[PDB]
Amino acid sequence: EDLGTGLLEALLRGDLAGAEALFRRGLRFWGPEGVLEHLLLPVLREVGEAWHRGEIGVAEEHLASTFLRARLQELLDLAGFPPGPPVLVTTPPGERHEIGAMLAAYHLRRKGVPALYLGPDTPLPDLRALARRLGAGAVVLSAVLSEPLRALPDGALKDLAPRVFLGGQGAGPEEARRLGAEYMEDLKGLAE
Ligand code: B12
Repeated sequence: EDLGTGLLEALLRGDLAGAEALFRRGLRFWGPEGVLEHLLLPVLREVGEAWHRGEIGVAEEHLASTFLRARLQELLDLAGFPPGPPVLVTTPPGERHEIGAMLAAYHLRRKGVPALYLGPDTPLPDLRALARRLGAGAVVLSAVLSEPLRALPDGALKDLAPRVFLGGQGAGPEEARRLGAEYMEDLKGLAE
């Protein structure tokens, strides 16, 4: 069954219980890895398109995204967590597109990297506090809009953790240099 349209429609009409039944069916079909890329991400992108066509209000959108993000954490929670200093993954303050981040987190988790997906738009002061408190080995940011990066002062990301990586269609070597992070175009950041 195309659970995509089903999960989609169940989320657009607020049927959360029903959405969980469809997500669970998708999980049994492709397992975690697949349900993410095949069901979760696509439906999330859909939910986002809908709001970008006025065909959806804010409360409905955030309700859909809250569910999708929760299913993501359950998928991540499924497997153990590898040893090593945690890697915090989020998006820059002001950035609400998180699919890039979700993929980075998942890809890293699939390669044995202890990635902790924090969800999007985390305030620098908090991210820094959390990176320090946990002994995070690295911080990974996904930028889809350039403004959020262009809004930060020089070297704003330098102090976050031992290593800071930036990627996404709104990041580039230039903004990374300016901010104190390492730029990376493809997800093969697995090696670091
Ligand atoms: C979904 C979406 C939303 C959703 C997202 C929800 C969510 N939680 O994710 C929502 C509804 C919330 C949203 C909001 C906005 N967005 Co929007 N929307 C989109 C849409 C449809 C897709 C973006 C997306 O999810 N992209 C996914 C990227 C994330 O994934 P990817 O492609 O696969 O990326 C790859 C690489 O980038 C890389 N990568 C990514 N990250 C990283 C990190 C590292 C370290 C590495 C190595 C690699 C890497 O790997 C990925 C490959 O797998 C586009 C339309 C479009 N044009 O595509 C916009 C778009 C991004 N949204 C857009 C805008 C402007 C907005 C809003 C500000 C709308 C508005 N105009 O008011 C709002 C934000 C609300 C606000 N006031 O703050 C514009 C952006 C303008 C610009 N280019 O500068 C777009 C382009 C729309 C358009 N066509 O005009 N949006």
